[PDB]
Amino acid sequence: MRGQKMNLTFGLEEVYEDAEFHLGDFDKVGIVGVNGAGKTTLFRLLLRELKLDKGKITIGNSRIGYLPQEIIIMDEKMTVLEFLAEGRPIKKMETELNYIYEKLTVVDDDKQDRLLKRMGWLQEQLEYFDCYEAESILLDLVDSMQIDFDLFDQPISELSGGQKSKISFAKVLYSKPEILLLDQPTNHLDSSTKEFVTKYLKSYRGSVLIISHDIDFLNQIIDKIMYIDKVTHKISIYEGDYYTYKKKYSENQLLREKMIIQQEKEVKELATFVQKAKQASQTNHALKRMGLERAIRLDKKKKNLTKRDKVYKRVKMDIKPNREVARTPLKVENVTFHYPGHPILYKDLSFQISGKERFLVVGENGVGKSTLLKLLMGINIPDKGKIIFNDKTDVAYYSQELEQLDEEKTILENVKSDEYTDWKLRATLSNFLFYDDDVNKKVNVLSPGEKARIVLCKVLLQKANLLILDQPTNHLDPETQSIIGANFNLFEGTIIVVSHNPSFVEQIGINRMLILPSGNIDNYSPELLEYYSN
Amino acid sequence: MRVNITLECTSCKERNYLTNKNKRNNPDRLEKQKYCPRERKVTLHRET
RNA sequence: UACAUAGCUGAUUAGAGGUAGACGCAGAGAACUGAAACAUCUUAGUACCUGCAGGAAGAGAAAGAAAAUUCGAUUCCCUGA
RNA sequence: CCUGAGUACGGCGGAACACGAGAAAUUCCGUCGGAAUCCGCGGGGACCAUCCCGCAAGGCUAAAUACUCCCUAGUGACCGA
RNA sequence: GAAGAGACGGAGCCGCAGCGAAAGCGAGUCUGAAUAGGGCGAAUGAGUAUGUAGUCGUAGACCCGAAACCAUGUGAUCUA
RNA sequence: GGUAGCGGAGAAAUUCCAAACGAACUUGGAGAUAGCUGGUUCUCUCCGAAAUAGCUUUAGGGCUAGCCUCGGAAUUGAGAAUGAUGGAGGUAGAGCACUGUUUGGACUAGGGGCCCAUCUCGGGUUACCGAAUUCAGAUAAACUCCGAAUGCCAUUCAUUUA
RNA sequence: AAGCGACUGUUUAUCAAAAACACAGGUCUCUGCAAAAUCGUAAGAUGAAGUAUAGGGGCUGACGCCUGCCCGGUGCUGGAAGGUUAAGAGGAUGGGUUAGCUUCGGCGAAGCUCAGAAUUGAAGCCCCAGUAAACGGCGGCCGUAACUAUAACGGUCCUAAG
RNA sequence: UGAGUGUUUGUACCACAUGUACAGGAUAGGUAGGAGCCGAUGAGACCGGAACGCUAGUUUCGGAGGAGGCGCUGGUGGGAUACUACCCUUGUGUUAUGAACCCUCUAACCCGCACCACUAAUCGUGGUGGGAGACAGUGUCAGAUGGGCAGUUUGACUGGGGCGGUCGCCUCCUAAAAGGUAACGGAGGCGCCCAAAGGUUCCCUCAGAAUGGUUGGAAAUCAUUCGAAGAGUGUAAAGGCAGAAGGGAGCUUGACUGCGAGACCUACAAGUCGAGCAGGGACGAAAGUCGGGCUUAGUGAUCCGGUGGUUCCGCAUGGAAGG
RNA sequence: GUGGUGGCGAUAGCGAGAAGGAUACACCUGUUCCCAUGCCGAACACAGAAGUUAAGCUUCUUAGCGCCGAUUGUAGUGAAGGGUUUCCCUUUGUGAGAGUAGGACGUCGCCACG
RNA sequence: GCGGGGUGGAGCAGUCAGGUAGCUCGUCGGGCUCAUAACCCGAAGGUCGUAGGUUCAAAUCCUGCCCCCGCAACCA
RNA sequence: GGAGGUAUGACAA
Ligand SMILES: Nc1ncnc2c1ncn2[C@@H]1O[C@H](COP(=O)(O)OP(=O)(O)OP(=O)(O)O)[C@@H](O)[C@H]1O
Ligand SMILES: Nc1ncnc2c1ncn2[C@@H]1O[C@H](COP(=O)(O)OP(=O)(O)OP(=O)(O)O)[C@@H](O)[C@H]1O
Ligand SMILES: [K+]
Ligand SMILES: [K+]
Ligand SMILES: [K+]
Ligand SMILES: [K+]
Ligand SMILES: [K+]
Ligand SMILES: [K+]
Ligand SMILES: [K+]
Ligand SMILES: [K+]
Ligand SMILES: [K+]
Ligand SMILES: [K+]
Ligand SMILES: [K+]
Ligand SMILES: [K+]
Ligand SMILES: [K+]
Ligand SMILES: [K+]
Ligand SMILES: [K+]
Ligand SMILES: [K+]
Ligand SMILES: [K+]
Ligand SMILES: [K+]
Ligand SMILES: [K+]
Ligand SMILES: [K+]
Ligand SMILES: [K+]
Ligand SMILES: [K+]
Ligand SMILES: [K+]
Ligand SMILES: [K+]
Ligand SMILES: [K+]
Ligand SMILES: [K+]
Ligand SMILES: [K+]
Ligand SMILES: [K+]
Ligand SMILES: [K+]
Ligand SMILES: [K+]
Ligand SMILES: [K+]
Ligand SMILES: [K+]
Ligand SMILES: [K+]
Ligand SMILES: [K+]
Ligand SMILES: [K+]
Ligand SMILES: [Mg+2]
Ligand SMILES: [Mg+2]
Ligand SMILES: [Mg+2]
Ligand SMILES: [Mg+2]
Ligand SMILES: [Mg+2]
Ligand SMILES: [Mg+2]
Ligand SMILES: [Mg+2]
Ligand SMILES: [Mg+2]
Ligand SMILES: [Mg+2]
Ligand SMILES: [Mg+2]
Ligand SMILES: [Mg+2]
Ligand SMILES: [Mg+2]
Ligand SMILES: [Mg+2]
Ligand SMILES: [Mg+2]
Ligand SMILES: [Mg+2]
Ligand SMILES: [Mg+2]
Ligand SMILES: [Mg+2]
Ligand SMILES: [Mg+2]
Ligand SMILES: [Mg+2]
Ligand SMILES: [Mg+2]
Ligand SMILES: [Mg+2]
Ligand SMILES: [Mg+2]
Ligand SMILES: [Mg+2]
Ligand SMILES: [Mg+2]
Ligand SMILES: [Mg+2]
Ligand SMILES: [Mg+2]
Ligand SMILES: [Mg+2]
Ligand SMILES: [Mg+2]
Ligand SMILES: [Mg+2]
Ligand SMILES: [Mg+2]
Ligand SMILES: [Mg+2]
Ligand SMILES: [Mg+2]
Ligand SMILES: [Mg+2]
Ligand SMILES: [Zn+2]
Repeated sequence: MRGQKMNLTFGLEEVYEDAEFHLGDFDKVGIVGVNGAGKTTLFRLLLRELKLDKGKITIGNSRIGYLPQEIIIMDEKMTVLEFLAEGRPIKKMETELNYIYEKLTVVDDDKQDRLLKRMGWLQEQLEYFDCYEAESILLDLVDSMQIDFDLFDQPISELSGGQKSKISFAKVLYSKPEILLLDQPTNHLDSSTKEFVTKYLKSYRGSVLIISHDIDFLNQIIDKIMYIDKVTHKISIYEGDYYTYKKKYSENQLLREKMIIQQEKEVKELATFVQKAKQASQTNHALKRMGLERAIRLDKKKKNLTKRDKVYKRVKMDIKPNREVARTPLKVENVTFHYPGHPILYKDLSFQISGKERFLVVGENGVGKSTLLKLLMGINIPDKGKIIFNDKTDVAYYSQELEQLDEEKTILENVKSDEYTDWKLRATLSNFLFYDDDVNKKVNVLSPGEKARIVLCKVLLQKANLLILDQPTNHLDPETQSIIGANFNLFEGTIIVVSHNPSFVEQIGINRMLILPSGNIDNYSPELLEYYSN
Repeated sequence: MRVNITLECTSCKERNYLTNKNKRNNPDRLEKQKYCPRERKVTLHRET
């Protein structure tokens, strides 16, 4: 993998400017960058989905296993087995091969040469992708992540976010690839599932490029770290782990900063002398002469004076509730719910939040965490029981899968609210790093991370006193995650949160944790690990 | 930002026309129905 | 230092130096000047210096010129321009 | 069986070819690397194939050519203190 | 051949065809999709060898004049 | 006796190195170069400038054009002068129709302090200050409702001329 | 009686004899000997037939009392993890040619050939520390006491230090 | 410029070991052959050791003993059983090694060390020790540093020169009613902008003032009247435009291709305008308009280089390189 | 007489007043129709003929404004001269602007209905 | 003419690179103290010199204007 | 029991 003079500019906002990178074979490369840096775009170039405006991107002929950042569900009714089976080209070739046979009967002596060649390639290709895979896939689920077979016959769209990530990850492995392009492979996974992925990737003998915002996950796997710069629009490749990249990077910007300081001092020195000559008497010929001579040096300095790159601005969140919380924001009493045709998730579930409380809904993948939150909002109607919100409680919902955005509309159109004027919307969008005509961009072209900011901005603009957040730190770059956690910690309201990120929950400072599926309203503590272990 | 640009004929890949556009006002590649002298007929020309 | 060799002695041999302020070959090799400035370039491989010469020197008997199909060492003059 | 080896040639750095590295052959110098040998080798202006021409890395060779310090005999719309 | 004229020597040069960057075509040719227009040409012809004079180019180039630059040499009998 | 010029020597002054040293002297390149100064030699005849435009590391230089001279070709004679006729243009002058500058008068929105009334609400006042309007009066290179004399362009025109 | 220079000396032969140079003394720094330094392409010399109490270089200039603050910048000295970096080594890939295949198509082995990335690659530079008798540098604004002035004193900005 | 040691590494053979997913007799690497094969050259079964191990077992070593097993066959599975070959993963070693470093060696090279001879000799050349040593020195190439040294550059206008200002382009006044016309004369602008703020068809007419009118005020939006331009015309000024060039809507891309009689301007190079012809279009019923924008600034010669196209050339020829 | 449609510098206009609809033109009645209003059949579009000259429109009166504008004189000025020469004057030719006498409430055509 | 500055009472940030008016001292009120100082707790104090543009949005960008400071305003 | 060592506060009253 090699790229030379890479250039890419979508409209007015550019991604790569004379960027270059060389990746040696058998390198577990960790791709790192802020949201929007262009990490996903790099894979699209490797997959030939995109074409560089200028420059050459060179890829090896080996087969590539691509794990998209977003799950590709062509149809809602697709079953898990259908989704996985599509990983291999067995089905596609057979449909083509079956047609070839039909043509052979119809055509006698005209197209036989072309048909025979096509049939031969399909047979050779089919045997190359040995048709015994039908059995191998069935057991790949068992050995991979303990994926139950009941899911195997279920529509994929109905799976949980963590479950979908397992299926998508398994599909990549099912394809039997030669180069691994993993785009956030652990976005929704729980702690246990992440362990399997880490171990497999450590053992994987081939090249694997990983786009991840999990530093610890990368450190265990990565041997080479590729940093996509958002301000310089360039690529830099370091040897080592995430920390090594930060150490090397922080030093380079420090050494660059000191260079710019000294160049400014020399310019100021000349400038100061030029001014002294400029204001001297016209009768002081020698000083006037020297002033013009130094004016020439000053001009040449100012033309070779390196510009300091504008440090990328970090998100600023100020979430405040309009109204005040009550002692009983939310009442859940004897609530039972089951998805038609599936086991009851919880029976007679009853809890009561206190107000300005950090309430954590703990659990594992596919246990009902997101179902419970959907239950509170009203998306799901409880099979039994009642859910009562105090009249003082305003609720803001952050869905897990980013289902609250219109892909067709623009950023500004999405955030449009009856309670906010235009400039008010722009100011907040600037706090979320959407500057000027960046707000007229269609939501369909944004990255998952940039979309997550829009959803958060919608939550902020509500000014609700109860925050129902379902994995808020998902898709966010590590810097933005800490800002999110720190600001929520200071939030003066009740927070119902779900998060598989240990760091984020620590910053928020959880008070009570609700374990699933075994309903257990408990005081928050390092005993969370005990429930996870058990 | 206003920049000079070239309109290439889609049919023949011929860079027939030179023009200019404001990137901010027209982020997407400009497309016009212009006469292609090589093909001697109107064709779709897209910026490159 | 043993054989030797080196040194030393003798005999034998052929060089030294000068020109014709010319001509030839070679080593080394400027600057003013021109470019309307100036560094690449030009003056110029010139002036100067040094070596070797001969009456001439140098070159010369194709691992060539060509592609009319062919020519048949070298040198010099006309022409190509 | 013989037909010129640390050679031809190549990299690097210079130089000579009208040709200033240029697409640049051809020739030479220094340094390093470094062939084939008749089914072989070189050249025909990068390079390759075909075709044509030639046979390097050894030597010698008169004449046509350059010059006149001198000697002999003359010449001049050359000088005339 | 007298340091001559002259004789031989037709290799070569100029002119008799131009247009186009070039392939190329030719009283035309180039541009152009074009029998269009337009450009340059032909229609609408005089050249060439030599003498002479004017002017120009290369040469010191109408004559005299630097401060200087460069390359061999000669100078410490004054003076340090 | 030694140190020699791309140098020497210097208790240091650019000081000395054969009577002038910010780089000795002599010969050669060499007739260096000099957009600079000086000089450039007989006669008569015909005609006779320019000191301007443009560009220029250009400004006391140069190039093209303009102006002079010599020869030639050709024309529906195209030049000059004057007249007749027709036109383009905004100057002198003048004017205020616009735009600026501006004087006095009338009226006045409005603004100023005085008191009553103050919830500062309404007066009544300075021949208080006063926009706009209006009357009268000026003013203009970068004002014009107007507008010459002249000059200019042109005419198959006329007369004279070349 | 004052300035300058401690002093005797030296200097612009030929407009300057001096406060200029030298000087003894001070200090810094280089130099372990085929020393450093210098002349020279080299050989060979001086240094020195000397050896750190010696030799070279910079500054200051008897003697007496003293010689404050700043190592941020520039030099020098030391450091060696990291970044950057030449030739050379290396040779993944991509062109040119064509034996051969080929569905006008087009593909294409070997050889030769034109380019060539990864990787490797010293010093230096960046970086860290020290060094001022190394090159150098050595601040502002506002307010305060019993008349008034002034400010011992108080704020605050800047700097490597004021 | 040559020997070794060791270390860390890259390569290549050669030995070794390893292959357990579901089913499957069970630890099934792939392919090919395979009915037959192996064992008194010590088989089966048994026992101990060791290894691997997915914990199920597999491999190997040995004690005794002595003759046997395995395969085919059979069912499983996608794949079948022995054994052979070709190999393929994984991790052990041997060898060949190639590098990087490590020191050690000695014979090259070096000695302004000692002694010996040439020999009168502080030169030199040899000889013997000693020291050092593949370093150093030297050659070629490369980076760094390098006023120590060298060749040069370091504007012009200008009420002298300096300082300040200016240098190209557009508009006005100066400018003397054609055009042109200077000053370091008086004023300003430009180095763009517009995907409509372009084209076309259709449609519309402004600024202000008075009166009335919730929030609402001098002044937001609304209505009548008065209103010839006192508005607007992207952007300076002048000229022009209300038969619009100002404003709105629909459709569009003529902000076209090849040109171009003839004009203006002009030292040249350039600059400006252009009916009209053809090709193929936009709008409109048609007429007809359209080769950008109300007009006049919004720009830069050549050389050199980049990208794209091309029936052009291609140094014997075909290509190519390069034009 | 009216309605279309043009030429000519508004001497054609504007303001004010008066008269007329027989036809014609208009207002005028409606929105089902093609068609339409960034809302509105107001407008545009279409259908239609109950009423009215009220307005527009036509004709007529008026010089209030606007417009046109002779002559005389003057400013300037070409040419030729002068002076006491930043200016001024004379001869000759030309001659405004302003201010006025006055002009003028249009004229010249074609069509269709009368 | 050349520069530097106008942000709460004072000294300063912010400004380059448009989104949110801060830091130090001070003032006011209340605490602590026998009282004062220090200290502790609350509060006030600017729409960024001013007027216009640019922008969805200006302390920030553009133009002008007014103030304050240093310098210059002439050389043989 | 003894001995040598290890922040501010006029003045008078
Ligand atoms: N078709 C597009 N049009 C306009 N902008 C685009 C388009 N595609 C991508 N961009 C921009 O490219 C930028 C970077 O691309 P990319 O989506 O790969 O970022 P990312 O690092 O992968 O995001 P994240 O890490 O949060 O998943 C995005 O901010 C996105 O706004
Ligand atoms: N619309 C649905 N239809 C049918 N079954 C569903 C549906 N949604 C969820 N399920 C099932 O509910 C179970 C849990 O629901 P839920 O989406 O809340 O999982 P979760 O707690 O969010 O897990 P995680 O977020 O970690 O992936 C899943 O197994 C999932 O298969
Ligand atoms: K001679
Ligand atoms: K020269
Ligand atoms: K010159
Ligand atoms: K010879
Ligand atoms: K060459
Ligand atoms: K040849
Ligand atoms: K040959
Ligand atoms: K033609
Ligand atoms: K023609
Ligand atoms: K003749
Ligand atoms: K002649
Ligand atoms: K001469
Ligand atoms: K001459
Ligand atoms: K002497
Ligand atoms: K002296
Ligand atoms: K006026
Ligand atoms: K005027
Ligand atoms: K002295
Ligand atoms: K002294
Ligand atoms: K003293
Ligand atoms: K004296
Ligand atoms: K002296
Ligand atoms: K002292
Ligand atoms: K000293
Ligand atoms: K010093
Ligand atoms: K001393
Ligand atoms: K310092
Ligand atoms: K320092
Ligand atoms: K090949
Ligand atoms: K060596
Ligand atoms: K003067
Ligand atoms: K339009
Ligand atoms: K109606
Ligand atoms: K009426
Ligand atoms: K009238
Ligand atoms: Mg992404
Ligand atoms: Mg969930
Ligand atoms: Mg020159
Ligand atoms: Mg002889
Ligand atoms: Mg040459
Ligand atoms: Mg060589
Ligand atoms: Mg060759
Ligand atoms: Mg032959
Ligand atoms: Mg001869
Ligand atoms: Mg004589
Ligand atoms: Mg005589
Ligand atoms: Mg001598
Ligand atoms: Mg002597
Ligand atoms: Mg001096
Ligand atoms: Mg002398
Ligand atoms: Mg010469
Ligand atoms: Mg005469
Ligand atoms: Mg006047
Ligand atoms: Mg003295
Ligand atoms: Mg004395
Ligand atoms: Mg003297
Ligand atoms: Mg004297
Ligand atoms: Mg001194
Ligand atoms: Mg110099
Ligand atoms: Mg020179
Ligand atoms: Mg000058
Ligand atoms: Mg002056
Ligand atoms: Mg004029
Ligand atoms: Mg005139
Ligand atoms: Mg317009
Ligand atoms: Mg060829
Ligand atoms: Mg050839
Ligand atoms: Mg009149
Ligand atoms: Zn085309």
